[PDB]
Amino acid sequence: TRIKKISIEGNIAAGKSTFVNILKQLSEDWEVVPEPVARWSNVQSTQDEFEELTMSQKNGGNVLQMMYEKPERWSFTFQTYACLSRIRAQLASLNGKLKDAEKPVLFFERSVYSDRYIFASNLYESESMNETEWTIYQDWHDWMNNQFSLELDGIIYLQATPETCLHRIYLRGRNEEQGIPLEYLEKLHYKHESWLLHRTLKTNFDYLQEVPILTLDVNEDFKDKYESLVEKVKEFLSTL
Amino acid sequence: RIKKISIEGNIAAGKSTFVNILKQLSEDWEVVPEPVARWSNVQSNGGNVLQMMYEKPERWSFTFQTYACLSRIRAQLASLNGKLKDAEKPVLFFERSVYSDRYIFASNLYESESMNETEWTIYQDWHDWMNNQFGQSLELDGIIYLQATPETCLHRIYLRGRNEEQGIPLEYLEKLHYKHESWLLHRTLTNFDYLQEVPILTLDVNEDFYESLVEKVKEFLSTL
Ligand SMILES: Nc1ncnc2c1ncn2[C@@H]1O[C@H](COP(=O)(O)OP(=O)(O)O)[C@@H](O)[C@H]1O
Ligand SMILES: Nc1ncnc2c1ncn2[C@@H]1O[C@H](COP(=O)(O)OP(=O)(O)O)[C@@H](O)[C@H]1O
Ligand SMILES: Nc1ccn([C@H]2C[C@H](O)[C@@H](CO)O2)c(=O)n1
Ligand SMILES: Nc1ccn([C@H]2C[C@H](O)[C@@H](CO)O2)c(=O)n1
Repeated sequence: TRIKKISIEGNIAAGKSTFVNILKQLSEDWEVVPEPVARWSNVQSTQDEFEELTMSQKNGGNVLQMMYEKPERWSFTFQTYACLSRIRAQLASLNGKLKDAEKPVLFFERSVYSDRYIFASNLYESESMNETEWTIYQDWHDWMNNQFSLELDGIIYLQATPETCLHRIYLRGRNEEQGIPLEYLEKLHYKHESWLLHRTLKTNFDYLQEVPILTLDVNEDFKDKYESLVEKVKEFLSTL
Repeated sequence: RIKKISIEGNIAAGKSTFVNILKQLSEDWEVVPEPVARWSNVQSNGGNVLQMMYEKPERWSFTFQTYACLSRIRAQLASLNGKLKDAEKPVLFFERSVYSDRYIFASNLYESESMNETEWTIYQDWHDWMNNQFGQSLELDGIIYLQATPETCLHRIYLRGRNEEQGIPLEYLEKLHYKHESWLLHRTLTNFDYLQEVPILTLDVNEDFYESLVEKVKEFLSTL
């Protein structure tokens, strides 16, 4: 497509949703694909066209919480569903949004690359996924990718300390995340740094080595840096 | 333009045997085996996820079922992509389909509580999506149902000698048989509404191996 695809990346509660959903109003050609975290805390599949007329769409289980409560049991299930639901959402907005925009930009809250190379990879490294699960996951992810359009034109990395992220998890108050310890955020932090700052992390996706990356420090209170962040963003986009 | 035909039936009914015979009747006829080897040796020597599922179905059934279907979709798409399409009347025989994966096997595991509600819902959502994207391409023109009794199937499991399967009880095979009968014989069993229209040839394969069965296929296909 003519739509530029830009992923917003960063640790848990770095402020990606906040930033990008405020950022996107600056232009009517700018849209966001949220991460489907609602679909994870309330697991639902489609109703039959007649049954939905008389039966409600009930609340399902919370696979996000199942993963946090027992990662060695539920990591693989969670990570597969996370990626699937993301791909669904990103593909539909690609094929559906920003038609007849002049300079259309679609910002993705996280990417299939961070699902694999940050979150899933970290679970494998922590023995929360075994060899078989990790092989199946990567096999499936490779296949999904070679099938599917989503190639990124750029990455905006929102960098915050593990401590900042831990505080913001508390501020946000998602119930399933309230037992996350500092060490877990630290491990995710180092993965992001390797991928997006030091660029030493190797992926199956050659183009990524070349994709332009904008790194923005988001540790400060929202007002204190937003103007410079916005100006850095428009400057970056002008380069793509 | 490739006609797509799925061969269905219970564990060790004789589907791989039958389709491998069929294949030889024409250069225009190809087969997509169930990727069983890929499940026995997980790779991109790996784990045996078929074995893990049979040994600990409450732990591994969702993982197994997801990979089973993923690997089938992959193999089936691959075969349409190259294997014939320069043939007079090309036919592709699938050893099982995404519909048996979901509505027979995964469904039976949910029923027996080897998957919980969350796993079953994730599985169905994944399958719905994965199909809306492809499926149209993998849509069946006909089904051949190989019907054999659960006892015949249990005997043939023993004859074939797959280690992971040797402990399967008759009762599990009875459950699978009832789902197949419901789907393909009684037609009481899906949210793929085109399937209600797909012709089904039922073949009784309970007897030791068959001439006539193969001819019945050659002619059933001329009606598609
Ligand atoms: N710069 C900031 N200053 C103060 N709070 C922030 C800032 N960025 C995000 N927040 C807050 O931190 C929490 C997590 O932000 P959120 O956008 O939900 O993170 P993410 O989408 O990266 O997980 C929210 O409660 C939000 O109000
Ligand atoms: N009609 C038959 N008579 C005797 N043995 C059969 C017959 N059909 C299959 N077999 C044997 O039974 C076993 C199961 O057959 P196979 O084709 O592997 O089953 P499937 O592909 O349905 O699981 C094999 O060892 C095969 O040689
Ligand atoms: N592949 C992903 C994506 C997200 N998350 C988690 C981190 C947050 O708790 C929540 C939403 O980003 O889901 C995860 O564990 N794995
Ligand atoms: N969706 C599927 C497909 C196949 N099988 C099993 C039954 C046999 O034991 C083996 C190969 O057919 O895999 C399964 O449990 N579920």
